[PDB]
Amino acid sequence: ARVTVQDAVEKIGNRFDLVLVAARRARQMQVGGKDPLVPEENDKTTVIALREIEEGLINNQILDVRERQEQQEQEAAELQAVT
Amino acid sequence: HARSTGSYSLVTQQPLGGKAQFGGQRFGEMEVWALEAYGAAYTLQEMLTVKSDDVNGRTKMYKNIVDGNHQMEPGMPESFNVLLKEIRSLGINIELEDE
Amino acid sequence: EFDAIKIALASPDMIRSWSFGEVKKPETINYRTFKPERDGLFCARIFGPVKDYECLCGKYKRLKHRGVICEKCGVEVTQTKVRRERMGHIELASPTAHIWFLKSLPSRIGLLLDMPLRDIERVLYFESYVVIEGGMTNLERQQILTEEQYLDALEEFGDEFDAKMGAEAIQALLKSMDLEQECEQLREELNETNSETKRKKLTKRIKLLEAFVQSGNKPEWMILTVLPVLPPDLRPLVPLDGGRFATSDLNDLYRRVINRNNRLKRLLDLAAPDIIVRNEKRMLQEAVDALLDNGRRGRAITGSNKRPLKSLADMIKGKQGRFRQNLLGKRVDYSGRSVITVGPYLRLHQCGLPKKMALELFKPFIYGKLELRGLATTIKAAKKMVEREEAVVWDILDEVIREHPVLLNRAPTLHRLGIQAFEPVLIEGKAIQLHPLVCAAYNADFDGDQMAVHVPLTLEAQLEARALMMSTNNILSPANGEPIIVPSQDVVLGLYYMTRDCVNAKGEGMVLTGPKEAERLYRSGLASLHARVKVRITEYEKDANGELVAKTSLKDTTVGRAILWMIVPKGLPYSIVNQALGKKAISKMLNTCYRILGLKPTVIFADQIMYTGFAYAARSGASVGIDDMVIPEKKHEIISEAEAEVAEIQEQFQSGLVTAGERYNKVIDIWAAANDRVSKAMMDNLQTETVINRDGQEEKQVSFNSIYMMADSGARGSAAQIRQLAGMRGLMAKPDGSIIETPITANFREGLNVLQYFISTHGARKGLADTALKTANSGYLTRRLVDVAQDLVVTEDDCGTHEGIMMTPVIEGGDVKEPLRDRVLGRVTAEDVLKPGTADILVPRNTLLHEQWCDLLEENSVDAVKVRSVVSCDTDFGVCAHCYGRDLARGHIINKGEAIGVIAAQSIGEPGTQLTMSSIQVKNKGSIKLSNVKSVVNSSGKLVITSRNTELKLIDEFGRTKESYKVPYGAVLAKGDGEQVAGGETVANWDPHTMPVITEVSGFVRFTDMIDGQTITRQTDELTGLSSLVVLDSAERTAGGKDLRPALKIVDAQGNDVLIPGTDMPAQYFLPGKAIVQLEDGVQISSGDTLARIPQTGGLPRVADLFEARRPKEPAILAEISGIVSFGKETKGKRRLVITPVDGSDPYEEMIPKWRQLNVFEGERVERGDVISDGPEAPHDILRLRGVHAVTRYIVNEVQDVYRLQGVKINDKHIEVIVRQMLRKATIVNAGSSDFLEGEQVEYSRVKIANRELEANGKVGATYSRDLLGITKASLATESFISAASFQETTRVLTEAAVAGKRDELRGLKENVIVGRLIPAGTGYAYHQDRMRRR
RNA sequence: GGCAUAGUUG
DNA sequence: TCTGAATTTACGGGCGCAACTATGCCGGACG
DNA sequence: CGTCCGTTCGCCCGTAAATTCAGA
Ligand SMILES: [Mg+2]
Ligand SMILES: [Zn+2]
Ligand SMILES: [Zn+2]
Repeated sequence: ARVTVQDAVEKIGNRFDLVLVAARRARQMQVGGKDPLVPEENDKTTVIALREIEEGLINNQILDVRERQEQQEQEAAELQAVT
Repeated sequence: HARSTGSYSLVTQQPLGGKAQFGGQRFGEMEVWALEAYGAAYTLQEMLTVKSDDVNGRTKMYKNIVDGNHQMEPGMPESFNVLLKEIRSLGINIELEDE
Repeated sequence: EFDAIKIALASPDMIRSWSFGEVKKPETINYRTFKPERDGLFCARIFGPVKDYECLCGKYKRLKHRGVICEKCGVEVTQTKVRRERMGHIELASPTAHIWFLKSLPSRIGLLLDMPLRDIERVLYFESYVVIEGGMTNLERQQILTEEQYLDALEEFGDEFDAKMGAEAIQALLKSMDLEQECEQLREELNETNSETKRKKLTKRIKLLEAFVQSGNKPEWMILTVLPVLPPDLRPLVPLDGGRFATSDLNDLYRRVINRNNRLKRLLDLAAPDIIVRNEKRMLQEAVDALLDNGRRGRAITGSNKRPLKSLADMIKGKQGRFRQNLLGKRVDYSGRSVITVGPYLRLHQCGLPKKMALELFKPFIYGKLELRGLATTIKAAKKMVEREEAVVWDILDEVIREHPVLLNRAPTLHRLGIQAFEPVLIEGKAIQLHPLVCAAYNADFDGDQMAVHVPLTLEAQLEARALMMSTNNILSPANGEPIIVPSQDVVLGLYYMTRDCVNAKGEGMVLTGPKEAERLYRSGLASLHARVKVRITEYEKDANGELVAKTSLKDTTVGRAILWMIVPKGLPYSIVNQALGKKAISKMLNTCYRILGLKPTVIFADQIMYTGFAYAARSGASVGIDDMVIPEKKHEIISEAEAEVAEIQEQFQSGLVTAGERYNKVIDIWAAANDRVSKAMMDNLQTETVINRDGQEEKQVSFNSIYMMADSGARGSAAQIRQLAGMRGLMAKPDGSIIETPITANFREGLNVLQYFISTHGARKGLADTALKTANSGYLTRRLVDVAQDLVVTEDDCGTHEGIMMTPVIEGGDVKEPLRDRVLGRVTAEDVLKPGTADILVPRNTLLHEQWCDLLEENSVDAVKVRSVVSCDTDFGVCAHCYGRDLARGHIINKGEAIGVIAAQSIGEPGTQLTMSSIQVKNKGSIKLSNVKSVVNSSGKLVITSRNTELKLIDEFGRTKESYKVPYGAVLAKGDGEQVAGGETVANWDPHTMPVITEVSGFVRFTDMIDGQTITRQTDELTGLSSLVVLDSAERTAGGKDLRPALKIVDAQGNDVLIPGTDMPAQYFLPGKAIVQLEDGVQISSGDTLARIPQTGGLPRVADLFEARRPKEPAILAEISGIVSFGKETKGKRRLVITPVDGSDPYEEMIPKWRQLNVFEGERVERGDVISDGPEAPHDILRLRGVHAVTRYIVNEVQDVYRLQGVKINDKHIEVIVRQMLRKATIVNAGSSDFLEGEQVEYSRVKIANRELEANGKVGATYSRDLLGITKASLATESFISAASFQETTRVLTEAAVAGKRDELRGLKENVIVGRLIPAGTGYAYHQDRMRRR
């Protein structure tokens, strides 16, 4: 569970970009295809995303890097699936 | 009193008022100011578009919540279209110019 | 979808373009069958199908015919949403004037033809004529006529000539006008004229004409020929119980217009007489004017038992229009409301939500989980399972509540802490359980309050509730730095009773090995809670590099203080709980915990404080009795003495020794003194009520009285209330406001008789009515503050400027009202703070002043710090983060995006309800310093000040200015400049009732340019023995010597004039009228001695006027330019004062009324912005003469005086940003190389960017002139017309925007709310930046 | 289900 | 006797938020 | 019953228009 998000705020020092990054990660985990990077403790996707933010293994840059790597993998796999 | 979804008014597709009518709480003007004082731009947007008077937006939001996906299509409130029609019903041509 | 909104006039071709069919019949429904008429208001061929994908006659009823049009009736079978958006039109038989452009004040048509509104109203409503095609006759064009004049013109000029009537005449005038030629003629008249009112009228007409030509509008479109009709789903008929219908007030005003139009059309076909058709046209005009804006013309038509019906304007304007009722604030789904209760067991981040409310609010989530777990394939089964409330839906509800916040909101959301996000805890009840600590933030007691719950649906909403709106994130108030979760009343009583001591208790003086042994002793009954013992305290100090360093000692404390020390976290010193711990002590304890340890330890500490305070307040059993309100034994004798004194004063009055007024004042003062003595006696008797000893001598101690403890701890009550509980409640005031001679000598422990209770009812009714009528004023003020400053958002990170305000402690004249530490706390410095020793940079230039910097400034005795302000920021469209400073909600700098305009407006307006509706005595030992002074010594050795605005400052030994005083012109100083003297004796002495004429040179007195009889007046005194020569004004003397002003000359023993020291002009003083001169002709004088004697707000409304920038009824006049001063013509209506500079524009002059008391003589060289008269200073003059920093300092000080008088702590950032929003426009004075007009008022940001980009090139920018507008005038004169329309005066704003063809980029916060997109402030700032970058 | 009126709650 | 400034006067704007209960009604008058 | 067409009486303020000074 979560009580305060001060650690997440100090790791992403804007208090507004934290909300957007956590929403992006939680939407990646909720639809989601992806799986949590932290041991889930019967927490919902937003809380898991914030707990990942606390550990410093997720931020905006890491999410963008992973998204572009996944886009490159999708481009490659479709390339060899057709031609 | 409490309400998830119920009836909506005719002129503006916003939830009814009161509890004798299964109505919704009025997130008034000062509550909008209070959300603006925070950084809650998405909470306010879902408050005044999806949860109040975006007919397609609210139907899609209900379907998404039942599907387990918490995400909203913003849309445009119907009361703004009503205001546009009422101002256009005077001798005043008001329009939303192209992007 | 779109990026801007365009508004303009609606051409009849455009109106026909909107329409999908003309409305011809004034019939809505058949009232027998519910089918719509053929071509009535509620139609089907015009507006669309009644039901989805079905024809009106029923020939087509399926989706296979999607798009076809029936032939029997002609209804395009499609959705009914088109019936919600299809518009129609009415073809008026006669042209009709649009009332909005006729009666807008100013009238657009009226000043488009420069014709007075009365004449155009006469011509429009068929009672006068106006001429078109005057030709070579005896008639002009705009000349109005009547029946007799028209008959004379027709019998005399029956040739080519056309005097028309009604709106046809006005339309002909509008169409037969060339806009460009009128612009040229008006411009040349404006350039070739000399009048001021003519220039104003001409420039208004030119502005209107140029705005008309600039846009695509045409003047003739202001006269309606095609009238649109609203879609029938926006003005519906709701069938009620019975065959009748609900009569909407829009189908009644369309019915009348259609009736009159059809009647006129059928009367024009049969060629009815002229009078009949004129009357019909007038009736049609009035019907249309009532439809568009009912009641603006007058005689508002009513339909249902004398009730003025709502027209289109009434539906788009007002408190119940579309902006303030359905767009700015809406009704929302997933919302509930219930009575709140306490639930003390809750943690600060959670609230108790009833099971049934949670089940009803989270129904879609429960449906989703039931379908996910396979318990209901369809949604109907899930709905049935939930409405039966089976045993499995509760587990689903419990697992969807898990970490889903809910927004709790109380009804008057005064500030942003009025809505907070909590985690639900399912409660077997029907009432919400609200955490006790958040009650102060909500201003919520539990006497029957109700709160509303809202469910954040989407993931972004949930994360905003958790990361922004959580109750554990809102520790500090956003209005100041103080915490907002301070324990209120029971926690402070428990902590006060626990942390206390008595002279002798159980286990006094025993030695304890730690707090655990203290708790084990108290809980077992072996020691009292408050017993003085020595304990071993191991406190941790983190003065190292973030490392906790242990320190163990033997503290002499009490058992309760150790038990509380078991709660305090590791980083705090033990001295924080070694006191009595009232309310302020707990507040500062939480503040220090937040400042040292952070957020999470502070939240845990607050929860633990609340728990232990409730526990030990219950353990105390602190009750209230009838014997706890101890009545002093000396009250009776004090009242007897006061009654004897009033009896003796009555005896002294009835004998004629004193008058009525002084007797009243004496009685009031002696009763006040008696009341003060009674209050002092009762307070002493309650403070030392306990005298306890059993081991020797009696010892005084602070009383354990219940009432006294509840008052002293700060829990509840105060000195005034406890005073009425025991002592006399004192003087009462009549409803007229005057104090009553006889007070209420009875408290509430004793019984008030009938008269005293009746007077108290006077007082209480006045207060209740004032509160009721003051809440509305506070709400209006805060709404105006929000509207003026809502688009102001922190956009940049550092504007990179070196301008700021010089913050100094504010001194009223005595002790310092506010120190410098709280005025520069958390604000970025502007310059380098040089050390008070010698030119050493103490702190860097752009460092945020947190507590460490503030305290090290305090220890170095820094008195003036130049700091960066919002008003002095060079950021276009916003404010940089460094000019604002600390967030005041967190301890860091303000984030890029955070909306500070709304926060400022809420912070200023929230405490609105709390607000109501000779000699210098130096007190401290320090130096004496005079500033803005030019003094001179007399023969007696006493200095006299020859300056005007000299400030006398008592300085301490450290250099800090401790005391401030104002020295009038001609005050006697027994001391010198810069010489340290003793505090306690008066240093400056003068007489306020007499203005001196003190000299600057010595010699003999000569009254030159004086003739006895008319220039002066003789007074032969009989009670003194000395004569008098008094110089009078121009209106009181004789008509003999009023054209020459007498002068006073100081000469030598020979007669030659003495020159002014410094200049070549002899020292002559122009003596004004009404001067009491004791001296005669030929009297020896010296330097520094008098020559003659020259004789002589609110609370919340004061703040409202300061923010609205009202010019006071007695404005203090200032000086526009420097130089010498003189007088002019002898009262040309009033007295003319001419200020001639040394080398500037000599012909500057002003007209001053002669009745007001002037201040400057003819022998003072002043600068710009110096006082010439006295009284309140108009803020516009301060802005235009001293600058922007002067006016912002004035406004912030003048509002902070009110807020400090009423005990309100508001930071100055909010007032500074409101002031910044006040001065946002500017008037051009020099056109320069830009495209602006000569003296048109443009926004400051636009002229700033224009001349900034011009400065980059080889041209020269345009010089501007800043303006100060009130909050409502500034919020109505905004470049975005939607904000102004949603604010006051929707009709006028919309009329102006339509006529000028204004375009709104919706770049603020209110526009995006109305449109329904992301606010460009919080999480939406990134989205708006992304859409700007990817435009 | 819209307005008005009257009363009430904080 | 004309003409501009200042004064006075008439008039249109505004006057807190949220919530609950009840009745009356939507029009009074010819075939 | 079925149908069917016409009440002045508060407080405050800003602003434009009417009125009155005050000349040359
Ligand atoms: Mg209450
Ligand atoms: Zn058909
Ligand atoms: Zn700045």
